[PDB]
Amino acid sequence: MKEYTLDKAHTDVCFKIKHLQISNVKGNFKDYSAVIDFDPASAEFKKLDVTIKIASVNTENQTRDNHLQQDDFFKAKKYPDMTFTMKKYEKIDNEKGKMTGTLTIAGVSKDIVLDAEIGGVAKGKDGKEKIGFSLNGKIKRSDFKFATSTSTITLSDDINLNIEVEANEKE
Amino acid sequence: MKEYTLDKAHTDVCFKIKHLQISNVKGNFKDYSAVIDFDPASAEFKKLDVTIKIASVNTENQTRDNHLQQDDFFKAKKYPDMTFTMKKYEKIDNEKGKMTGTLTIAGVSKDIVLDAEIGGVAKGKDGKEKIGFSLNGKIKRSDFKFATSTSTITLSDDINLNIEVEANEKE
Amino acid sequence: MKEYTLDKAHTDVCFKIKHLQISNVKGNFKDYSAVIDFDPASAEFKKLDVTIKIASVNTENQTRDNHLQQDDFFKAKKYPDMTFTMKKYEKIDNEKGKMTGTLTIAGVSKDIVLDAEIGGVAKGKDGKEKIGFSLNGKIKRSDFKFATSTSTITLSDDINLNIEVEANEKE
Amino acid sequence: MKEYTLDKAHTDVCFKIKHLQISNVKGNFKDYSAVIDFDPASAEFKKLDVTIKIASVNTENQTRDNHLQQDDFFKAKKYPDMTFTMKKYEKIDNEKGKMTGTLTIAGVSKDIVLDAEIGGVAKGKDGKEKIGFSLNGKIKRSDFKFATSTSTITLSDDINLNIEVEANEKE
Repeated sequence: MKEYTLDKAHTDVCFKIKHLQISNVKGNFKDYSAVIDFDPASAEFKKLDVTIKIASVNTENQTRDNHLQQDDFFKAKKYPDMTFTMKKYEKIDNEKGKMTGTLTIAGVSKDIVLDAEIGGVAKGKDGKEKIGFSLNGKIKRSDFKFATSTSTITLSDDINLNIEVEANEKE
Repeated sequence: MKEYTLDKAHTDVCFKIKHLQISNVKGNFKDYSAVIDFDPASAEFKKLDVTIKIASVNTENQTRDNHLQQDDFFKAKKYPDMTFTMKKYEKIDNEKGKMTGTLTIAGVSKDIVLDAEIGGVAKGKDGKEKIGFSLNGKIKRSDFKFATSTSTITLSDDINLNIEVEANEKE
Repeated sequence: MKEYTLDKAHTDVCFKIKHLQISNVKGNFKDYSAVIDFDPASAEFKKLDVTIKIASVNTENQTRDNHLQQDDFFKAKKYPDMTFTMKKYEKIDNEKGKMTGTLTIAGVSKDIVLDAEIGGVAKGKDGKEKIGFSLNGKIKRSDFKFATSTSTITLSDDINLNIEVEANEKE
Repeated sequence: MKEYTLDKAHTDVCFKIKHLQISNVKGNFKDYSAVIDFDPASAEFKKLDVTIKIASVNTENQTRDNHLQQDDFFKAKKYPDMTFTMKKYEKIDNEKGKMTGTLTIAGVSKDIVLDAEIGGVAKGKDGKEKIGFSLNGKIKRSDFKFATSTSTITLSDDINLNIEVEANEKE
């Protein structure tokens, strides 16, 4: 036979191993409109109606946003917008209340509860009113038969909605 | 009540959703030694003995390499090196053969098969011999009771070994 | 050479493939005690204090319940019970309210919100009072540094608490 | 207010938690045919040609087998059978060799290596020949663009083929 010594410069002792990694996909929507009816004297919402243009989704990656519009997700061709309609506001105190409404995603509609947190009812710089507030809640993909082809393994059944709102009085 | 118009500049309609992502962890080892006995006339390995200093692991991220040395992985304090010992080379042709040997990781030992692919038996620039060759194979973490605390879900039971070798004749 | 025909009776064309399956682990606790202070005239809880003997966990499989007591979960030796202490009840209406309290699991304590749903305030068969009600809420394993070794992949970070209560007046 | 004592008989302190569980799906095929050319004097295969009726899949659960025929898997309407064609047998010894061939699944074709293990070349009860042997190997779903909609997370990219064969001489 014959004996050899490695040449460490052009020798590689390598391995490959596959692991899973959980992560949050976080996005907003650039285009939406809403109607806000709110009584500062009693700190109660009276009407809250929101429409969100699915096309305007932004999850900081253009190739995924496009993918979102396709049949296995949003179907933005057939269903161009998602809507929220307040049916009930149940007051907890002046900072806090429980908002019930109807959400529609791709033409399927379910009633949801959002947690209203009033973050400051001011009379702004110009003598005209402002308000801050947040709406927070969790919805289940399965309740809206959303992304039904994608397993609840790969992508979570749970979607967390955070809506942060500044808003000025009308006219 | 009262009516408000959003101020889109300080309003955010956001969502968070958790998804899984598979990925390969790929690494080498910077420090190892081997003994290579090989007969160019018959293109057969005669002896292949390798020792790899666990401490020298490099998976291009220093905080994971450290973690690798801990009890839930390598136990590098107690078991500072991993070893491979050839017990058998079964020739397929002059380019190809099936190497059987004993691998020991953290003091547990199993016989493995690697796929030997001879990538070129030359007589180098100076009149003295060289050889290229690769060893490739898959081993199961469970066979070596490796990382036993980490599920076969989070991290794959399968480890793929690629060893790429250039090597010069002795003395 | 030579030609052969299969004998289908002792021939098997087989395959193995690994897949993931999500599932709910659902359990109760057989031994716990509570203190219930409740005013039927205003349908408000005044005091709700609960202690649950970790040892009495029942997830319909004895080998997992034992495992639950070990260091990588409950540490039932060191921390034999988990406790809930009401700090606040915020009334929504006569059927509904938001209970805030302190939960302690393995000596770590966080304030939680449970959704109180009063399911029927009767005066029972004997002339003495009864009440039904449920408490429902979600807590995050990570908030209580629970099962910290087990990834949020293998086991969900989210735990759903359902407490169903029938309860009779005292003495 | 008022004080209550639980009625433990109609009280339940419950929890729900979601976890993942890996498992093997194991199946065979009830209907297939093959052509077997084998030389006992040199223990070499000469020809091995197999066709497997996709329709005859059996993974011990009828509702999954049906599902297997659909577009997101087999497409059994369009592609009713899968085929294996031996292109090469490389002998290791009289018990062992490396079989290369072309596998076609749903009209996509890749060359694969199977590990031939001869388990006993007898002359049977009646004076006519028999042979046992196994073929074993791993193929990647991704190489055959199989189940492309199903992630490599939910279902493994790796498929393990075990073929166990008894076989009698012809005519």
